[PDB]
Amino acid sequence: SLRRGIYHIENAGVPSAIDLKDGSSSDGTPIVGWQFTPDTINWHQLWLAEPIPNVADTFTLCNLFSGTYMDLYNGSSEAGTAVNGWQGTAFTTNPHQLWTIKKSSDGTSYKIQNYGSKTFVDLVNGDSSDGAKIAGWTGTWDEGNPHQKWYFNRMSVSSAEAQAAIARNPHIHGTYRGYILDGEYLVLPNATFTQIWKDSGLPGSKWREQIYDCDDFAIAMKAAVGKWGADSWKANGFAIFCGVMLGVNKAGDAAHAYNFTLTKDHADIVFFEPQNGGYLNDIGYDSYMAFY
Amino acid sequence: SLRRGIYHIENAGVPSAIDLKDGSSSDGTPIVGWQFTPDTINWHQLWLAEPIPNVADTFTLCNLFSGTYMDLYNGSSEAGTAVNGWQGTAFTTNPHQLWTIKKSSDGTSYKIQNYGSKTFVDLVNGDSSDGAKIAGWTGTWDEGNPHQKWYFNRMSVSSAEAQAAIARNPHIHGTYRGYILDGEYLVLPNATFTQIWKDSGLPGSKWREQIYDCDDFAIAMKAAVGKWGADSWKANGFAIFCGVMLGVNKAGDAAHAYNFTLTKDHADIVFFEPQNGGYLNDIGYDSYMAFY
Ligand SMILES: C[C@@H]1O[C@@H](O[C@@H]2[C@@H](O[C@H]3O[C@H](CO)[C@H](O)[C@H](O)[C@H]3O)[C@@H](O)[C@@H](CO)O[C@@H]2O)[C@@H](O)[C@H](O)[C@@H]1O
Ligand SMILES: C[C@@H]1O[C@@H](O[C@@H]2[C@@H](O[C@H]3O[C@H](CO)[C@H](O)[C@H](O)[C@H]3O)[C@@H](O)[C@@H](CO)O[C@@H]2O)[C@@H](O)[C@H](O)[C@@H]1O
Ligand SMILES: C[C@@H]1O[C@@H](O[C@@H]2[C@@H](O[C@H]3O[C@H](CO)[C@H](O)[C@H](O)[C@H]3O)[C@@H](O)[C@@H](CO)O[C@H]2O)[C@@H](O)[C@H](O)[C@@H]1O
Ligand SMILES: C[C@@H]1O[C@@H](O[C@@H]2[C@@H](O[C@H]3O[C@H](CO)[C@H](O)[C@H](O)[C@H]3O)[C@@H](O)[C@@H](CO)O[C@H]2O)[C@@H](O)[C@H](O)[C@@H]1O
Ligand SMILES: C[C@@H]1O[C@@H](O[C@@H]2[C@@H](O[C@H]3O[C@H](CO)[C@H](O)[C@H](O)[C@H]3O)[C@@H](O)[C@@H](CO)O[C@H]2O)[C@@H](O)[C@H](O)[C@@H]1O
Ligand SMILES: C[C@@H]1O[C@@H](O[C@@H]2[C@@H](O[C@H]3O[C@H](CO)[C@H](O)[C@H](O)[C@H]3O)[C@@H](O)[C@@H](CO)O[C@H]2O)[C@@H](O)[C@H](O)[C@@H]1O
Ligand SMILES: [Ca+2]
Ligand SMILES: [Ca+2]
Ligand SMILES: [Ca+2]
Ligand SMILES: [Ca+2]
Ligand code: NA
Ligand code: NA
Ligand SMILES: [Zn+2]
Ligand SMILES: [Zn+2]
Ligand SMILES: [Zn+2]
Ligand SMILES: [Zn+2]
Ligand SMILES: [Zn+2]
Ligand SMILES: [Zn+2]
Ligand SMILES: [Zn+2]
Ligand SMILES: [Zn+2]
Ligand SMILES: [Zn+2]
Ligand SMILES: [Zn+2]
Repeated sequence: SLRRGIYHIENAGVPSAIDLKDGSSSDGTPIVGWQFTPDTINWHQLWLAEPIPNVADTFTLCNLFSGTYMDLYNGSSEAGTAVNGWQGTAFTTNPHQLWTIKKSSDGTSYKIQNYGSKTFVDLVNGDSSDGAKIAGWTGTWDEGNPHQKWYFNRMSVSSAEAQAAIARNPHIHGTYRGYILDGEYLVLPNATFTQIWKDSGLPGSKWREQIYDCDDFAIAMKAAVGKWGADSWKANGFAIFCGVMLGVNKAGDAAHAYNFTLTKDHADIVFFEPQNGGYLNDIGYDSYMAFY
Repeated sequence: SLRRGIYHIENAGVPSAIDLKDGSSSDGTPIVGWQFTPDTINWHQLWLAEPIPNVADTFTLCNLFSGTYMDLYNGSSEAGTAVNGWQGTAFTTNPHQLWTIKKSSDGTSYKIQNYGSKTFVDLVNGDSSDGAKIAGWTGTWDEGNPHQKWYFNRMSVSSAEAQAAIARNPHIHGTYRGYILDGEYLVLPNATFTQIWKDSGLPGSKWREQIYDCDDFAIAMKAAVGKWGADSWKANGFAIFCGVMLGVNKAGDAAHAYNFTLTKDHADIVFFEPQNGGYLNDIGYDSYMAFY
């Protein structure tokens, strides 16, 4: 089963991702194929898959930027029916906006079937051009046709996944406690994480004993990523990943506050030093507390 | 013994506090008597008393706003010698800037004696006028003379005092852990705490599921008080008091993030709701975590 989370949805045939054109909130905004840059935020190309209760393998897909939903126009079963952004809700009963998403015959990519029409999301003609039509189209669950096959490239972690990544780290103190704030987090590329650090003005902040020392940098960095999340995205029902940790050194006579993010592969954490913007596999402290 | 911390220093004879005139960082800025408003920040009238090691009952007094030090001009023992703000350091050996501070004969107020001159800080003529001279003056440790007697009205708590105030609260969960970030905190009047909440723009923030929900409000409020502290005060070696808590309800099926401050008398905590700016003795959750 596809898990609740944020996905970059990439065609199995050509390197085109599902793109809400200009990220418009306008009803009837075309959803198209568009080229993408890896290890960035692809601003118009992120989709929040919300599972529907009591309806197997079926979801809403909410554009993270627009807060509008993938919508089969008038729910038509006609081949070539437009797939657009449209206003909706996370648990709608509008079958225009309900998508059964299951593994293709290749066992890695998925097919996206409209719950109402039973037609499939199709990159018409396998066109790799920026702005290529995406439509609802006849097809089957089993066929190889790559026009209708999509890699769901997972951009988020559950809190349980974030907890596993921390637990895998060697720099966790024996007294560690971890405090979970949210359920599902968008993992940032380091490029973006760094940019939010710059845009916060933390690079200009001077260390001052107690009045602006390591706890103040680490908590400011988390607030800045919180603020960036609300101000950047119109969808709800997720957070941005940015941890705070308190750590103790080896001698056990010095504590230090810092941040942490997650690796590309979501498997491990990386320490961030909000006083200089360094990423470290070893920040010279072992964490006895985290909140994220 | 006077404890390390921040004091509003008020004359025992008349309601004049020790005031660095216009809060100037200029060397030779006059220190004067000036009327004050209770339960505000008295911006020019707060002094950080730093104890000197191996020198009994002797301190630097750093103006919290200017970051400059109370200084007996040329360390003269002549009656009427000017007491000014001057550049210095927290553990100077400059005896112009070193002050032996011990209880008066009334056992509540203190006398302030220059370590070098052995003359006392004196509100000349007990003049209650705004801008009245304060000078180094002959006198004794035992005499009643209220010109040379000063209430040290304590505005800060140790981390140990903040810990005692939390532990006295009935709304602490059995699983509570508390994480201490700093050593000495300026306690804010609710008026100021509220104003920092307004100036943050949190009153305009909408609750949004995960993306800006209670953890985001509470952490934003703490960052805003951190920022206000650094941006407002030129002294170092203290923090501003603003706690985060995570709490669980009575049913044990709902968690909520919020802030907490301290009472006037420093003895108890009060819960703050950063989504509406309410102060509450009972926020309907019991804290299982705090950092402050
Ligand atoms: C290259 C082409 O692939 C298949 O064609 C696709 C179309 O496939 C889908 O629709 C057709 C009917 O037109 C049929 O229902 C099929 O089962 C289904 O997968 C469709 O993807 C369009 C739009 O992108 O492009 C191609 O026409 C196949 O039917 C053709 O024989 C041929 O191999
Ligand atoms: C009202 C006045 O109080 C005492 O006088 C103070 C001064 O007191 C201090 O200085 C005097 C010498 O001038 C003396 O050394 C005394 O022990 C010491 O406390 C001083 O505070 C000035 C400046 O504010 O005001 C008064 O003159 C006392 O000596 C007087 O007899 C008289 O009772
Ligand atoms: C917000 C906007 O993002 C970029 O433009 C998008 C564009 O982005 C994708 O395609 C570009 C090349 O056109 C790159 O491969 C990016 O990595 C992709 O994310 C598309 O989403 C189109 C169609 O909706 O909209 C554009 O606004 C970027 O080029 C802009 O500078 C800007 O940051
Ligand atoms: C059968 C039809 O279903 C709904 O209309 C859809 C429409 O639905 C969404 O957008 C409208 C506003 O246009 C409302 O906000 C709905 O709540 C949304 O779910 C879209 O799906 C478009 C494009 O496919 O098709 C319409 O038919 C409903 O609003 C109508 O009243 C009607 O019952
Ligand atoms: C920063 C400044 O603070 C206030 O003015 C100070 C003044 O403040 C004290 O005296 C006033 C009345 O003059 C009130 O009692 C305040 O409660 C006191 O804190 C003094 O510190 C003088 C001498 O250095 O400087 C003034 O700037 C306030 O009146 C101003 O509006 C302003 O906020
Ligand atoms: C004996 C004298 O002590 C110092 O000068 C003081 C002066 O000290 C402070 O300010 C100066 C700059 O004027 C330096 O930063 C010192 O480090 C500070 O401690 C003030 O206390 C004034 C006013 O009472 O008196 C001067 O005599 C020292 O700097 C001199 O060299 C000299 O040794
Ligand atoms: Ca939350
Ligand atoms: Ca601090
Ligand atoms: Ca600290
Ligand atoms: Ca949140
Ligand atoms: Na389901
Ligand atoms: Na001492
Ligand atoms: Zn319909
Ligand atoms: Zn093709
Ligand atoms: Zn380690
Ligand atoms: Zn540190
Ligand atoms: Zn190491
Ligand atoms: Zn001297
Ligand atoms: Zn008098
Ligand atoms: Zn309770
Ligand atoms: Zn809440
Ligand atoms: Zn209650």
